[PDB]
Amino acid sequence: DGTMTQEDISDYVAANMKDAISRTSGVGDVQLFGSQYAMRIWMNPNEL
Amino acid sequence: RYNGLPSMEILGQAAPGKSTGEAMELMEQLASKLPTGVGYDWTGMSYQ
Repeated sequence: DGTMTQEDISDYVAANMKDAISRTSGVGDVQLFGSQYAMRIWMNPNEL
Repeated sequence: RYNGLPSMEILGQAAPGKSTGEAMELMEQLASKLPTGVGYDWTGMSYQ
């Protein structure tokens, strides 16, 4: 329904799904095809 | 927290005459009619 972007999905998978799946019976290693949301502080050297 | 997510452990026992299977079935039914984003699970003796 184009409400969530590519990285919006990745954040939900990382935060809500990945941990629960990684502790599931028989699961070895879990590789996220994306990245969990961090607080990005994009610095501007002109203003800085 | 239970399995990484925030939780609250609730204890109880089947009423006189009724079995644990019948009691647990109603807790599931009542838990289904809770607010959006509120799930449940069984642990300890209720897991086994």
